[PDB]
Amino acid sequence: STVLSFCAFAVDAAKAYKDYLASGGQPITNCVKMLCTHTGTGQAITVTPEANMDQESFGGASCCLYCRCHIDHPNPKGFCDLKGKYVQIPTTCANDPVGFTLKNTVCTVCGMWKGYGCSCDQLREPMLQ
Amino acid sequence: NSSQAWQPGVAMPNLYKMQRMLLEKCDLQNYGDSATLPKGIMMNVAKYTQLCQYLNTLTLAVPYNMRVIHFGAGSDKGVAPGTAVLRQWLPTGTLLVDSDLNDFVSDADSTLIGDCATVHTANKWDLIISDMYDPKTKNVTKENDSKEGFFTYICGFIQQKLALGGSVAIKITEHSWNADLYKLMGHFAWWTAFVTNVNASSSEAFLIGCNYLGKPREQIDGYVMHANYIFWRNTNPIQLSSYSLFDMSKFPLKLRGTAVMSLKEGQINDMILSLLSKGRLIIRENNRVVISSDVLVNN
RNA sequence: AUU
Ligand SMILES: Nc1ncnc2c1ncn2[C@@H]1O[C@H](CSCC[C@H](N)C(=O)O)[C@@H](O)[C@H]1O
Ligand SMILES: [Cl-]
Ligand SMILES: [Cl-]
Ligand code: NA
Ligand code: NA
Ligand SMILES: [Zn+2]
Ligand SMILES: [Zn+2]
Repeated sequence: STVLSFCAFAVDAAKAYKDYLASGGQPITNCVKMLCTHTGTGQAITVTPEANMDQESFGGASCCLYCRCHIDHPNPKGFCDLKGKYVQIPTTCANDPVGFTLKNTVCTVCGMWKGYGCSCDQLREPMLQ
Repeated sequence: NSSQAWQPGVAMPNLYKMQRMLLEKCDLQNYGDSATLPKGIMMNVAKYTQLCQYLNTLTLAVPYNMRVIHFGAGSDKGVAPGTAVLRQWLPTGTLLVDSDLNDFVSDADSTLIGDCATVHTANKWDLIISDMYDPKTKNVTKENDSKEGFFTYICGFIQQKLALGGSVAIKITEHSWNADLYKLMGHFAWWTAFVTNVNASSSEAFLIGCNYLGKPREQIDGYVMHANYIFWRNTNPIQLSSYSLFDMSKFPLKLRGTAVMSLKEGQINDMILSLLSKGRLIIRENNRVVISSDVLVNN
């Protein structure tokens, strides 16, 4: 009742990390990068590494701020969308996988990251034979 | 030699297993040396990738809903690189449980923290992987005798919780070894000591037992077999190589859908032993997988 | 043994 009211105003990992990077703090290290062909689908979160030529595949749990800090996940069930799966991160952002998974969202339609693969908002292509 | 550089690693030739060598120091020509790992890849991701690449060439039983348990899955980094590789290698849906003495973040379905001696399970497993290594072994060395810490637990776990047809990959070193574990290799249809090419500068090897028969097909003296292992490492320098890490196209373990049967001990004739030996049969019940970690209660 |  009053314990959950206090937590929803105090402990906020997402903000504390974004502000920690804003200060200039070193991003979380030891994210587990996997060996893969780099000829995958390029989707955001997958049951197996699916990195394309423009991405790196990492073990999901090692890239989850909540898993890495040993704190509860921000949802009722406490379910993790990364743990047990593989996250594809653009090579240009592979230096901070945790920061990338927090600041971006997965397209519920194509399954690509918003602004890093998802082309659901581009104009309609002329039909091809 | 040369052609070994493109393999994931080197398996102990069978002739070494038939010798009667006296134990002595393991002295590697390239001790300590490091291999060139691909950019941003951890040593244990490379090591487990080569272990799995070699396991792909064996007759592993691979049923649906396969059960794998990984001991010594943690690291000073607080993550589980080996577990991430096992989950990549194993078919999707495979139950993967990992464990370590220290807390860590894992991709396994379940993680148990504490001494492996505190781990219980009423279920049988299809594959047991162990990277356990006692820090005590290194810091303070001593006469190279058989070690009895977590190795006594693994020997017991293999004899009671490994399904017939199941396989194991247990990490050993010059000083981290157990005579009873070598004796148990004689309870598999086949076994070897496998050295990853990325860690060939270390006395480390994985003792691989392929297709558990639940009884000795060969009487093995563990003290002599470890001396044979050291003789092989001392007379066959393995070149450090990361070459096999660059081709991951045939990496995933093929889902063979190996049959699982709950046969009794009185229904294990020579016909069944033959199927277990080719990785065509798993013998255990298929009950709900239940695991636990004992908690020491005190004020 | 966690290059
Ligand atoms: N008795 C015991 N029970 C459980 N874990 C043990 C143990 N003795 C040693 N270990 C564990 O063995 C591990 C060796 S380092 C393991 C590295 C890990 N496989 C990786 O993927 O990087 C250590 O984490 C240590 O905690
Ligand atoms: Cl050498
Ligand atoms: Cl001991
Ligand atoms: Na997989
Ligand atoms: Na090494
Ligand atoms: Zn998480
Ligand atoms: Zn989209």
